Amino acid sequence: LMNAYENTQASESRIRDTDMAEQMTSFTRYQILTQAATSMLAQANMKSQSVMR
Amino acid sequence: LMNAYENTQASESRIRDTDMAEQMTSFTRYQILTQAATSMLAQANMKSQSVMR
Amino acid sequence: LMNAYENTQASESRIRDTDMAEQMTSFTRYQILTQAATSMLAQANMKSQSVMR
Amino acid sequence: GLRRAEQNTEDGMSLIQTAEGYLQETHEIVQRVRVLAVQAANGIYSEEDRQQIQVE
Repeated sequence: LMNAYENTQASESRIRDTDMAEQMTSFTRYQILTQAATSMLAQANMKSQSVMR
Repeated sequence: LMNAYENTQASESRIRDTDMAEQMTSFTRYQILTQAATSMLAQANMKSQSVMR
Repeated sequence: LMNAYENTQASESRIRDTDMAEQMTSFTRYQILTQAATSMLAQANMKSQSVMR
Repeated sequence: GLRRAEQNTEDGMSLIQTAEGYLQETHEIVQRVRVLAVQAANGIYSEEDRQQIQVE
């Protein structure tokens, strides 16, 4: 029973528990793209005033 | 029988039992490689943050 | 064979294994050049505003 | 291969170790025959006595 307790946990872990190291890889990537969009968002607004003169 | 039992038991353990001197070296070999990639991982998370200018 | 095992294991490490001392400095050099060149690319783009007079 | 061929030698000596282990008692018994043959070849024993040696 102990032998199956470990083996059952190993298979259940591999589908439910996340890979904290890889999950950081895609979290940091998408976090930066938020900054890029917010930066380009401000400059797209500054595009408007080119004809107010 | 005891003499023959000794010889086969000695022959048996040399196939099954592990060598602590040999295995501790290889165990530390991977543990070092575990820290190097993990430490260098944060470099990549900060790799592309510098083109935000 | 154990003596012969010592030679071949060391032989490969002289060809395949990395040199941590060499690469850590070389890692910083390539990062330094990119960080310095990053501002230069920003210098060129802002340069063209001089003709706005 | 060098690591593997050593373990093949590691159990290679094990096979010879067990083979000699059985021959140890084989040597002992033939000596037990040797000592009894000295006793049997005397000139004081009867056929009833000498056959009891043949029993062993």
